[PDB]
Amino acid sequence: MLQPKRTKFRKMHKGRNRGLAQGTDVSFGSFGLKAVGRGRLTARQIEAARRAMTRAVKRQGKIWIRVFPDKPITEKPLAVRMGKGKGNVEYWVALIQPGKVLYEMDGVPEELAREAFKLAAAKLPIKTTFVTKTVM
Amino acid sequence: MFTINAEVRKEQGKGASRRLRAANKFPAIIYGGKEAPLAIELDHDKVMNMQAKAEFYSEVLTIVVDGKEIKVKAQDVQRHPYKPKLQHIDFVRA
Amino acid sequence: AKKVQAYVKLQVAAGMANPSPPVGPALGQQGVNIMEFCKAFNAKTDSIEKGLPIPVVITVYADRSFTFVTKTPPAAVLLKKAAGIKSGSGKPNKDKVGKISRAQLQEIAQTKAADMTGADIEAMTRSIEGTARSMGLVVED
Amino acid sequence: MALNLQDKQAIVAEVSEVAKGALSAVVADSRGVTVDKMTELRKAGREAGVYMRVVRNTLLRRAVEGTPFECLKDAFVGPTLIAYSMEHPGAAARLFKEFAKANAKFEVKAAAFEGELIPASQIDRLATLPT
Amino acid sequence: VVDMGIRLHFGSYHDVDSSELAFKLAASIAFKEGFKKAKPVLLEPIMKVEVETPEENTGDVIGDLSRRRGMLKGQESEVTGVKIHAEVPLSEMFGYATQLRSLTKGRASYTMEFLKYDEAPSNVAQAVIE
Amino acid sequence: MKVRASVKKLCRNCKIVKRDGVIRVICSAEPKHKQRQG
RNA sequence: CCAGGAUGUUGGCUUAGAAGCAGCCAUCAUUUAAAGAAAGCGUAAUAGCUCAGUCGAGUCGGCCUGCGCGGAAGA
Ligand SMILES: [Zn+2]
Repeated sequence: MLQPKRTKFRKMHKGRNRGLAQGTDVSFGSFGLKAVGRGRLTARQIEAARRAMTRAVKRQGKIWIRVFPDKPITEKPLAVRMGKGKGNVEYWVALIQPGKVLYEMDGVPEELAREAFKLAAAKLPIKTTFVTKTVM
Repeated sequence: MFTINAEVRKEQGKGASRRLRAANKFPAIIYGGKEAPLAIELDHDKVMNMQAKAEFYSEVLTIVVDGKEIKVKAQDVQRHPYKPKLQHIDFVRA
Repeated sequence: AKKVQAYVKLQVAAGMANPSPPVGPALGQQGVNIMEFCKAFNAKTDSIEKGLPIPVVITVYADRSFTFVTKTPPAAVLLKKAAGIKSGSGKPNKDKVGKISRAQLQEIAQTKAADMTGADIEAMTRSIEGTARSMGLVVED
Repeated sequence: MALNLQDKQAIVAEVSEVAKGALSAVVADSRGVTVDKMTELRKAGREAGVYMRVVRNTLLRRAVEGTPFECLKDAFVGPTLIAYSMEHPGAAARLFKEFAKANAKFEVKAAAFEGELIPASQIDRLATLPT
Repeated sequence: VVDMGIRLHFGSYHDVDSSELAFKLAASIAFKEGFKKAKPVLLEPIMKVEVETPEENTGDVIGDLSRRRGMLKGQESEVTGVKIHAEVPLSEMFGYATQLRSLTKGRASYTMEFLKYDEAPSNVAQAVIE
Repeated sequence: MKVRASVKKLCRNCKIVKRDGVIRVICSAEPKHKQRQG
């Protein structure tokens, strides 16, 4: 999966996800999957979403991952009293703001593009929209 | 080439800008040369279809405001956070 | 010139007179005899030359025998002894493989006097030069 | 689909230019016929396998209109097929006549031999003309 | 082990041995090594099959043979019936006898003769080793 | 037929009809394409 | 809606056999109003289905958005 090979810190606070997103336009490929809803994508959701599109396109073209977890999440198991120290990291998520270019694709037709991202978007928790590279 | 009917704005600020986006309109500005900037309010739909063409960002544009054709050029454009709409476009006198 | 009324077509060559391994009882199970394919068939086949896969209609009514009129064979049979090699293409288009030409297959597809549309000896002539290049072969026309 | 304006102007413009030089243009009904029959009719008229083509009453109406022609609307009723001759004697009426091998005539609505209109009762008159 | 040509090209004898017993054994190990070294493969018996099945169950017998991974050679017409010729692994003939009589109420019958040995099908080549 | 919230047109002979207030998928080439609860 | 929906050619290689309809390629030409070296089903290979002149003015489906539908089964 996708996760920081090294971090200056192991744990991190809650961190609220407010405001819009930065990456809204595609600057690597001709197409790509854009986000519309609000939430967070885990390493599993991202990886699983990659396999879908990457599989729907056989072994041609190229895909990019504009997003990245880089955010540890701690959780406490069952039969555990509150407190007693912060929980332990179980997985890493990535804050996705409305307009975050999730993935991108290039080297394949426009029709095959939607189909690819269509099977990948179904893996994503939040809604998404298909976008095409625009000039300026 | 691309004729874009425009009208000088009567009030600036995000407050007025928002009221424009709630009526199929969006804020704009034409700067450049020795002339002073001019607030402009272009139609959403109209410009929404004109920007769809790559020739809109390449070829020169002709904005008609108060009976005046100013040959400008698309400098920059701000698109909606996630919807296929426009927020503001900057034009340069050329 | 009328409608559907039996008209199969399965052969391997003009030499094999009523074969068995390739087809056999397959050329006669509805109204054709797996024996008379030498009487009416070679009624004039051995009078010319046997070596070109020539198919033929059937046309059966109910009068035992059949009145099938043999006609011009495929133009592909002319790509093994009239165009060049008999086979072996190696690679489809990754290589130009072989190559025909103008003069080639020119007076070879002209002999046809029972097929081809339009007598224009220029439009119906080049009509038998497309496939000769469709198999990766080059055009020396 | 359909044909664009500019793409339709040529179609009619062509059938019209060929009607100004056509020495003949017989009209008849060809419904229930097969390709083997159509081809046979084409092979008889010209070894080129090109002869007798089906066209709408409109494409023909404005084609026969684009050219100084009158009194032919009656020949354009429902299924219509034209047969013109740009070269050689337009006496090729015997070919189709014998092809239809019909004891009647109706099918061969009308025609225009050498700029001269002719009904259906005259299709036989020309089909019986000596060499 | 069958269908193989063995050649001898070099050797030698030594200080005490050199006996019919010595070289008899010397030949054993040489063969075992070679057979395992020259890409081994199975050889199953292929049978020539002639299936008479009405004139109406003919097309049904063909399709059944095609599924049995057989290879049709051509069908002969006999009376108001048909005789289908084809090759099929005695291995895979497995139950054709009855599967054929089932789709014909017994109408059909068939004869089976040995024809030749051919190289097995990868999938089956793995199940043999044990 | 197979009932499930999701209903689509598999083959080209599919038809999305509404009866009484429930989306259905009628077919005339494959009984398996019959759906319900759309 | 009633129609037509062809010809070179079963295109060439491969194959038991592939002919639009396993699969590699190739995808020109043709008589035309139009017909792809072929959409889906179907054949063991064929066959057989079949999608892409009349009638006389309306028809086709993407975008943004309002209001609804199914998704929704507890004592
Ligand atoms: Zn269905």
